[PDB]
Amino acid sequence: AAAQSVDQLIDARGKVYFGVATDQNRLTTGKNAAIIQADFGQVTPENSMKWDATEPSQGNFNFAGADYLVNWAQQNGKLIRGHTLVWHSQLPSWVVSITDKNTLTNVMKNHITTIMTRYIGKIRAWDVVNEAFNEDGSLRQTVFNNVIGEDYIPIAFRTARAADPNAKLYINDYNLDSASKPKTSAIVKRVKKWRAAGVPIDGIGSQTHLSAGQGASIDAALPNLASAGTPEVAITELDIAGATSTDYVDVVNACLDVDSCIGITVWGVADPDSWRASTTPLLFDGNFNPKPAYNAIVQLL
Repeated sequence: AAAQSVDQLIDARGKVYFGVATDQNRLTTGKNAAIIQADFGQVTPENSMKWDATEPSQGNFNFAGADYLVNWAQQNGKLIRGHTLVWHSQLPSWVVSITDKNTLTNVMKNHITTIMTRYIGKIRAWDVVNEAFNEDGSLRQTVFNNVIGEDYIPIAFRTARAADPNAKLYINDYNLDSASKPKTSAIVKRVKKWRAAGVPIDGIGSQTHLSAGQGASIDAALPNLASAGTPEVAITELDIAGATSTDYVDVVNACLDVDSCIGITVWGVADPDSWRASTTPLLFDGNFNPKPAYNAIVQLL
């Protein structure tokens, strides 16, 4: 663990948290738990709350992993972001094979309601719909869009609000890093339209999986996302190829400049455990020591 907590420092600047993705497999190995306890104030389950993990067979739920994380976070005073109710990836075959609208709508609502109810009042925010947009700004043609239609989004949010009215409901996506990107403009436009129609969308999550030198672009992209009018915006799965301090400080600054940005979550603790470990994109190295970017974020805060 680093002696200085990026979480406590960002809290002092008026933000809610600086967190990280994790799960039981990480918390029970290496120095992961000690680092999270000392330096971060929020956790997102990396995989334990996904559909394949929680409902592997229709109606036969599995909460072992998710329960471990929620209990661990509560005991350790860490906020929790529930990660992902409706998504086309890590989706069991039994769901994807359904072609009937009514059958899929009930399956989707039952999945959302069951998971949100089990942890009602303990989860700060949920990524209700994940990666619903194509790169051109059109809606991604997943089983949900194809079978239920465009209304699957409003239905998912309505159901989630009813399940736990205490949770902030987010739509999460990636490649929202440049203000000029077709996807960035589309999600801002669509979220304004959905909110105008009464859809309960509290936040826009920007994954922020960056390439080296891209951090400067989020200084302009984040204010644009905040213009959709949602109560909150957040950097949800930050990592940057090469991990330069310039890119990391720019992302932190973008959040400080935007009042509605409530916090940042980095996607993992140590480099070798990253989904793209080859790029060494995280704040702690393979020996669990803080990298120059960690210290640069501390000094900036």
